[PDB]
Amino acid sequence: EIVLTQSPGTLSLSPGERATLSCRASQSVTNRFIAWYQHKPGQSPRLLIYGASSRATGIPDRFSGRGSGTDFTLTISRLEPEDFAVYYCQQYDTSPRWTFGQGTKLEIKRTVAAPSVFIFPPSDEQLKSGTASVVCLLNNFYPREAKVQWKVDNALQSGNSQESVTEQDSKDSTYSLSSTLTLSKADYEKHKVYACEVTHQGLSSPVTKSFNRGEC
Amino acid sequence: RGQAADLKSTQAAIDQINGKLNRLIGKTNEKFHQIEKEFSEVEGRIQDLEKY
Amino acid sequence: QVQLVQSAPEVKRPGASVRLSCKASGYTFNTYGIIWVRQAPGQGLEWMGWISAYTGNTNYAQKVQGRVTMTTDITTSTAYLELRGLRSDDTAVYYCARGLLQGAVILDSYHYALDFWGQGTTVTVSGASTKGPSVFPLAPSSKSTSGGTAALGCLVKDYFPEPVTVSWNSGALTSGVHTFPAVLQSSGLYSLSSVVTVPSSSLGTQTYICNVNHKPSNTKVDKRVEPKSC
Amino acid sequence: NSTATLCLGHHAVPNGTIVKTITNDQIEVTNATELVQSSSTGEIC
Ligand SMILES: *[C@@H]1O[C@H](CO)[C@@H](O)[C@H](O)[C@H]1NC(C)=O
Repeated sequence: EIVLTQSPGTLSLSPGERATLSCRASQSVTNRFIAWYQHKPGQSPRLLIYGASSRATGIPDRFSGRGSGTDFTLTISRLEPEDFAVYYCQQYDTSPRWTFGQGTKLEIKRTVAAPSVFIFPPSDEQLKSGTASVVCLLNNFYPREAKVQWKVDNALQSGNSQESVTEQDSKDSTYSLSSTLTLSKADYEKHKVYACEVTHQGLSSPVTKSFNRGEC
Repeated sequence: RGQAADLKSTQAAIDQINGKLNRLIGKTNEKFHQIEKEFSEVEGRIQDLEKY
Repeated sequence: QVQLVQSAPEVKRPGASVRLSCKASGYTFNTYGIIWVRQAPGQGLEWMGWISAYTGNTNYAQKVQGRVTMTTDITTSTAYLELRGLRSDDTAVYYCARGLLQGAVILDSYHYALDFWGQGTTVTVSGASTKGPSVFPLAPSSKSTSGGTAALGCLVKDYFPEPVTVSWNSGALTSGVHTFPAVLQSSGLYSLSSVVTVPSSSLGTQTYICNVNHKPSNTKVDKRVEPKSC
Repeated sequence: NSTATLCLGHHAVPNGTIVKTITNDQIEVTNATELVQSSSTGEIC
């Protein structure tokens, strides 16, 4: 089929700057098709640009669309807080068919911020259940790129943890991350030292938070 | 007496027309730098060729 | 105005069949088609099929050609999508946007694009039994955890299916509250963590309690969060 | 017993190429050949 490839996949840009989003077509398509859509987190997708350059009703004039053949671009000027979202690009086959795009994420606003790292040991009640969960929390950190490594008695552990990240916080445009280590109660008792190591762009030296089993 | 319309045939023919229209109107020919067809003076040889 | 109202969130067992409804108001229903596009978790939008109100014609995606049946009803402007043989990958949010103008020749590209979108319906397909959450506190650490910042939280674990609503101290605390997206564990039960930052001095002064509601299980659990002392 | 039936049909294939009539951009056909050469050996005879 007519696969569509979206260039840059993630773009970071301070408010009030022009932005260019690229959609590259595997085969040449008339400008009639290839419209541009907006998806805001937790909200139904919206239509921004229909056809190639025409502006949909109710869309701010700052949004502009352009392009031909293989290459199509979306240009946004005077970037405001309403604009930050994910953007998609699509076209049409003669027998109704609508190939979409991978998704360009406009995660934006800057000011590198150091993460605040805290570690939470498993509760005794959860230990009674038979499953143990150790939680390492990174709060108010930018950019979203962070690495957390789990160290049990100075032993690297792989495959026994999961991670979850919040979206951009409206107040400060910062992210927050949570890493959960899932273990059995016997494995939890077999070792005494538990630590999470955080490497971030803000932190010149990696920051490690640790606790000792049965010691508060 | 009564009147009703066959929807399917109408839309089939309209779809054919739509595909034709799509193949004509949508295309755009991109051309930036070209020859000049407006000539201020009489230059002889080169003018005749490019005008032709 | 032109408006599209979808069906309700649904939970289904693998191998079952689900029917989804999309209702149109304002614009003449027979003139435009209804086009269904879905978003899997952490995935881009994915086209499924197109149904016409003028004609009965249907076109389906290759991946779901056999399993998908789409229908239309003039009275009253209702489009139905039936998906059979549900699989774990079919867990997604399904949207129903307005489609091509099937009444007349088309020159504006506005009708050749999806314009008015419904809210979307979340369909979660998994064999897990519906289960209420278990709340385990995340205690404030010793050494004040920091000079002036104290972190405390609640772990919501082993719940199925989403959603859960978490509030702190019955809505009194709205500053610094972070509720992370749920993660699907290997067992098949979702897990979530909610934390908040409070002044270190206030730890003694104020009691912090997290409220968790799970409407599908009809289970509401409130757990006190306190620093452990030895 | 009495009364039989005779049907009249055309052939088809599992794999067929795509061509463009004036009306339809995409119509499938059984077998077709391209009219534009696009590959060269890289040698002069
Ligand atoms: C169909 O024919 C083309 C032309 O030879 C060939 O490249 C292709 O592999 C065949 N099979 C399919 C599934 O397209």
